[PDB]
Amino acid sequence: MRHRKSGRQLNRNSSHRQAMFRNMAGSLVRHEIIKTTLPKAKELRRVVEPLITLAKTDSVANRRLAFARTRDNEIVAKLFNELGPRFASRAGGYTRILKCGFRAGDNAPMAYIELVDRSE
Amino acid sequence: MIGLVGKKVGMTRIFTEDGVSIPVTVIEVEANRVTQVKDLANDGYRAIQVTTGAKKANRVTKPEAGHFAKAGVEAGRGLWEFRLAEGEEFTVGQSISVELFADVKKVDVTGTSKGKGFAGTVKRWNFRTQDATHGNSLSHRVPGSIGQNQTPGKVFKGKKMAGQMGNERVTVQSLDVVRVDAERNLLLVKGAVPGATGSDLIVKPAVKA
Amino acid sequence: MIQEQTMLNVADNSGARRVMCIKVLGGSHRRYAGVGDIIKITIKEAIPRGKVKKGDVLKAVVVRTKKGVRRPDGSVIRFDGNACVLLNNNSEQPIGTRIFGPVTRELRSEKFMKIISLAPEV
Amino acid sequence: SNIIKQLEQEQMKQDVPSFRPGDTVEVKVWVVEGSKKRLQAFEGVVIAIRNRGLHSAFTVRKISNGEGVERVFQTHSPVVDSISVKRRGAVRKAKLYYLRERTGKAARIKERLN
Amino acid sequence: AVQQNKPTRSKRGMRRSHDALTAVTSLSVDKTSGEKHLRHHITADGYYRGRKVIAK
RNA sequence: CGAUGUCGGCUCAUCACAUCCUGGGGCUGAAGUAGGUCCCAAGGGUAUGGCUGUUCGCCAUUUAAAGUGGUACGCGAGCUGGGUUUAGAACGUCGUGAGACAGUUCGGUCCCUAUCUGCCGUGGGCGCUGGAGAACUGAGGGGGGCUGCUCCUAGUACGAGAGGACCGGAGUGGACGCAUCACUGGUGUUCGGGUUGUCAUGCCAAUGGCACUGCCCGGUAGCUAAAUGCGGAAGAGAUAAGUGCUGAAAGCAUCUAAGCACGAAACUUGCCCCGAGAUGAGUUCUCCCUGACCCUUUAAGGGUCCUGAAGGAACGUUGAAGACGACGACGUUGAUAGGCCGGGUGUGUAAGCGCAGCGAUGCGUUGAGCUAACCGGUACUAAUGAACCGUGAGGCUUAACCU
RNA sequence: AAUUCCUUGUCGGGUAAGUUCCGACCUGCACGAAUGGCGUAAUGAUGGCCAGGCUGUCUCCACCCGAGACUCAGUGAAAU
RNA sequence: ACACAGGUGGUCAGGUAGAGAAUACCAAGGCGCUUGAGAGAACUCGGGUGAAGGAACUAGGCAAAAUGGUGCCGUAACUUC
RNA sequence: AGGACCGAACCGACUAAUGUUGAAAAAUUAGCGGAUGACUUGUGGCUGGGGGUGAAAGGCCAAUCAAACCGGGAGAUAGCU
Ligand SMILES: [Mg+2]
Ligand SMILES: [Mg+2]
Ligand SMILES: [Mg+2]
Ligand SMILES: [Mg+2]
Ligand SMILES: [Mg+2]
Ligand SMILES: [Mg+2]
Ligand SMILES: [Mg+2]
Ligand SMILES: [Mg+2]
Ligand SMILES: [Mg+2]
Ligand SMILES: [Mg+2]
Ligand SMILES: [Mg+2]
Ligand SMILES: [Mg+2]
Ligand SMILES: [Mg+2]
Ligand SMILES: [Mg+2]
Ligand SMILES: [Mg+2]
Ligand SMILES: [Mg+2]
Ligand SMILES: [Mg+2]
Ligand SMILES: [Mg+2]
Ligand SMILES: [Mg+2]
Ligand SMILES: [Mg+2]
Ligand SMILES: [Mg+2]
Ligand SMILES: [Mg+2]
Ligand SMILES: [Mg+2]
Ligand SMILES: [Mg+2]
Ligand SMILES: [Mg+2]
Ligand SMILES: [Mg+2]
Ligand SMILES: [Mg+2]
Ligand SMILES: [Mg+2]
Ligand SMILES: [Mg+2]
Ligand SMILES: [Mg+2]
Ligand SMILES: [Mg+2]
Ligand SMILES: [Mg+2]
Ligand SMILES: [Mg+2]
Ligand SMILES: [Mg+2]
Ligand SMILES: [Mg+2]
Ligand SMILES: [Mg+2]
Ligand SMILES: [Mg+2]
Ligand SMILES: [Mg+2]
Ligand SMILES: [Mg+2]
Ligand SMILES: [Mg+2]
Ligand SMILES: [Mg+2]
Ligand SMILES: [Mg+2]
Ligand SMILES: [Mg+2]
Ligand SMILES: [Mg+2]
Ligand SMILES: [Mg+2]
Ligand SMILES: [Mg+2]
Ligand SMILES: [Mg+2]
Ligand SMILES: [Mg+2]
Ligand SMILES: [Mg+2]
Ligand SMILES: [Mg+2]
Ligand SMILES: [Mg+2]
Ligand SMILES: [Mg+2]
Ligand SMILES: [Mg+2]
Ligand SMILES: [Mg+2]
Ligand SMILES: [Mg+2]
Ligand SMILES: [Mg+2]
Ligand SMILES: [Mg+2]
Ligand SMILES: [Mg+2]
Ligand SMILES: [Mg+2]
Ligand SMILES: [Mg+2]
Ligand SMILES: [Mg+2]
Repeated sequence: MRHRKSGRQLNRNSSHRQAMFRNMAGSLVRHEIIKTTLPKAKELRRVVEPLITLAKTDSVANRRLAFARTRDNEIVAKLFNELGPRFASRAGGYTRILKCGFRAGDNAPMAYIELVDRSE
Repeated sequence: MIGLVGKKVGMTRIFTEDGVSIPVTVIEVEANRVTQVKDLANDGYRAIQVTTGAKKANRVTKPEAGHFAKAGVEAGRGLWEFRLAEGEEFTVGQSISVELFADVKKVDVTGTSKGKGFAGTVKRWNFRTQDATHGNSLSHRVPGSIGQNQTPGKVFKGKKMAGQMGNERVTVQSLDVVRVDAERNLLLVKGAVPGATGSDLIVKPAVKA
Repeated sequence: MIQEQTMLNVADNSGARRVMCIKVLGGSHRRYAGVGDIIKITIKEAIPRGKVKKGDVLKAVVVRTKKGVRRPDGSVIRFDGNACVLLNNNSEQPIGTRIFGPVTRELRSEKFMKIISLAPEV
Repeated sequence: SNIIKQLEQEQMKQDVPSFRPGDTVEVKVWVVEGSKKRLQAFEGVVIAIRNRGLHSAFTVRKISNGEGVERVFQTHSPVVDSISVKRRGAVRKAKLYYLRERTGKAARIKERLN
Repeated sequence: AVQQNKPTRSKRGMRRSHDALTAVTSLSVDKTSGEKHLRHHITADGYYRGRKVIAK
């Protein structure tokens, strides 16, 4: 029925979405912009925004939870140092979805997900 | 009398000092205002047109905005009708709150049920599932036979098959009203009313009982 | 939810140790039996010197269910183990003398005062 | 939900002692025969606490003279009169449903003593 | 699951009458560049709403 | 016979009335209760099991009753394959034999993506004639219609006694249907925790992956039944069988011929639902549009420039809506969704450190930390301004009031 | 009885209820002694039958996780 | 018949746990299988879990469920011992 | 010691489901039987159509068997369609 049920499935395993979103989150905390389809972009926003919110206060325990999920010292290094103090005053959404054309191979409605860090 | 238009706002329990719990549904009935009255002199029947709620200044369209302008009332989120009981004519612009149910003991509720999509035959019509073993290949929850043979030669008009379940207007009647929270603009009914928590309800006094 | 083929326990000194409900009495096509509903049982296990033996088709009345009984506030009372008290078909009186294993207050219906008088608790 | 939370807070009884699962509670309940309103006790171990506003309910288990008896208690119901805890337990679960198999000596738990 | 007679070339074309495509019927003209692009999509140049959001 | 798969079971049924029950009556060798029998009646309901391949039947225990048949002895392009008529084997019997037996026994691949009709749902186009946005009327269809027990009446009527009412009323259940998660529970591979093996993050300490979610214990939202509410009806109209009144034909008599009144779960409504494609295309309310030139077989004509409203659509954020369309809310004059903050709820005392002990580990910090869909707020991110479609007072004849 | 048509023979046991099953009575349609007769420890992806355990086989299904089905893009059949 | 879930003899065959070449997680090395992207209906297939009852299912406990390891204690009728 | 026992390789194929215009002109998934022998298997030979071989089913003899396949009698014959 799906009534009030959230979280997209993306035709994949629960063990696949766990690791796909783990790596796709790590690419955005390594390049700040990535191109992907909408149903992945609408979901990447759901796992990075709570990740940045977690990285808002530096701690020993927070950097464990930041490493438990996302399993990367480097992404954790870019957080708490770069992306931690950068979005300290912005309260809420730390990313932005920008739609674009379609994939020529399979007609997927692509979109640009990016951190709000274009202006330097 | 006629009935009011409210909005289903969840359900709770109301404890009696005897000790019996009462499953009570809270019905938010705001100030129902009357936009138009109808008489046999122009409409052939005797009924009123109510409205409740508050739309936005950009959403109430021009044909709608002129309709609320003739009464001189605010623009609600919908319009409904209520057939009059021969001696209860109201005026255009009159606001009925909840007080008509100050003496009513049993009400009937009317609202659109929850939508369930394209439901199966065992779910929509309570057909029994076949044996899911012993030999049953590829047919566990199917309907099985749907008609006889050459003599009828066709499926009869009105066969219970798979289709759209729910998302239709139903009327669960003879519900006892528990407490008329007049100053909070509520209505407490014993039981369960159709509709999701937020979909409107046409509550009206019991015609059957 | 006591129904046909349900293996019960005996809650009094009548002679049986384990009985099996063969048909839930009452209404036609009745599926499950409840709190103090009458059922027809058969005796599957017995003591040697009892008033009854294996294979007696006598009635009973449920007393303790593993499903429970819901008091009118929603407070269910959930026993652990199905049990019953044997009856005397034509006259419906309890054939057992001392009923052990606490009963529920829903039995107080003018036909089971003899059971709620001989019960230890509740 | 300001409508619901208003109707929910007005009927909950504001004197419930905060207990935990594992505590051996002693519950007094208003049992009536219709005419004679009488208070009786119910001594047992708190099996689960399902605390949710007015609809909060907890269950306790008494191993009676026959077998184990469990009953849930509508916490804010008028039939529940007193829920004075006797002693306090120390367990590492929110719900002790595993005791439904443990009988006798195997179904005893420790005490906090803090 | 097999046809008894054959359908006509009439019945075929009647069935495809719903399979006709729909045009977009409107192109949004951008503020800055003035290119014609889809609504809520970036330009082929890579601008959106007035800003170089593709950085290419 | 260039193919109609022969039994029974499962499932889903539908019709007939020669009716098993409930309902309305006559007669009774009908006191009462309970029955016998016939007439009217098909609205609804019309067993679970042991043995058998069985339908059937017998048996056990219930029920208000566990109806009789048609529909390829309904239903294999829906499912079983036990029986029966494939190839193997054996026993009894028959025959010299190969083999044979409405004799028997053990084992034996059951195919098909649905063009059309039909049926269950759901949209597009055009019509409805000036267009658009809403609320209804209602033709005509469908769903629903079952019923026990106990008490009061009264343990009165009736009856030697034992027993033991109709009618009327109230309450409580069984089966079935509708609706709903507040409770009682189930699921809950998106939340928490425990733990085995092993690999990895350089190691210890902590974590992640994989092994059916690794295996388990609990659990939010949603869904859901075993859970919780509700429903059948009352009443009205016209009738069946039947009961009658008055009453001639036939001085009487008679329910009928004129005339009139009673009379069932069947019929028509009353209850709920779909419903103006009801082409007989309805009614009411409101809103919007009242600009100029040419040709002309000069006609409800064709074309251009100037203007294109109300509204719709499109795209977008999505929804307790949903297969896809559609439907509902919102589109910054913003709460539609995500995030965030607080709360609730769930799991149970995180990490690190300190201390006690050789140690596993415990205690304190701390009922902490982590908390998914839930509740109330807040524009931080995304719903961009425009554009597209749709037009410019709405034919003829006739009549009624005005001019 | 892998044999008994009549037949679910009749009695007893198992069961609330047993056309199958187990033990017997002989009225053996139509058992019978190497086309072997009667028993037999063990063994059997053997036949029949019963009890315990155990469970969604079922009472009666409910939910969830994936692969198709559904929508869009590419390619593109078949019996008939 | 194909870039087909099939068939094809012999040899080498590590680490941890384990009785083992079982099985599980890894090394070396080799691959993600030549259609994908969304939605999250009925229904179908591969599976998970389940209140009370527990074969009431059915031709039949078919299929599932379940038991399951190493030591030690202990183990009947019958028997060719 | 054993045509011994449990159990992989290997061989075999009892049950169920899927499949049955399939991935396959008899396979796959989850369980099963044997698994030191009357075993299995690689390589090369030998037995041939009224014949071969057969722990015997009238099974097998190149996806064909109560008498293979190919060519030739032969345009057999057909009171049948
Ligand atoms: Mg949501
Ligand atoms: Mg796909
Ligand atoms: Mg069934
Ligand atoms: Mg088969
Ligand atoms: Mg098959
Ligand atoms: Mg199947
Ligand atoms: Mg098409
Ligand atoms: Mg033909
Ligand atoms: Mg046949
Ligand atoms: Mg009727
Ligand atoms: Mg049966
Ligand atoms: Mg029968
Ligand atoms: Mg049996
Ligand atoms: Mg043969
Ligand atoms: Mg349409
Ligand atoms: Mg009708
Ligand atoms: Mg009555
Ligand atoms: Mg729960
Ligand atoms: Mg779980
Ligand atoms: Mg290492
Ligand atoms: Mg370590
Ligand atoms: Mg783990
Ligand atoms: Mg009536
Ligand atoms: Mg009349
Ligand atoms: Mg008459
Ligand atoms: Mg009729
Ligand atoms: Mg309507
Ligand atoms: Mg406009
Ligand atoms: Mg839309
Ligand atoms: Mg605001
Ligand atoms: Mg929000
Ligand atoms: Mg809490
Ligand atoms: Mg601690
Ligand atoms: Mg941890
Ligand atoms: Mg929070
Ligand atoms: Mg016999
Ligand atoms: Mg016998
Ligand atoms: Mg012989
Ligand atoms: Mg001889
Ligand atoms: Mg022999
Ligand atoms: Mg013998
Ligand atoms: Mg053998
Ligand atoms: Mg058994
Ligand atoms: Mg396509
Ligand atoms: Mg390939
Ligand atoms: Mg291959
Ligand atoms: Mg090794
Ligand atoms: Mg080792
Ligand atoms: Mg291996
Ligand atoms: Mg590698
Ligand atoms: Mg699915
Ligand atoms: Mg399971
Ligand atoms: Mg059991
Ligand atoms: Mg098995
Ligand atoms: Mg298994
Ligand atoms: Mg072989
Ligand atoms: Mg295999
Ligand atoms: Mg094996
Ligand atoms: Mg060879
Ligand atoms: Mg020829
Ligand atoms: Mg010749």
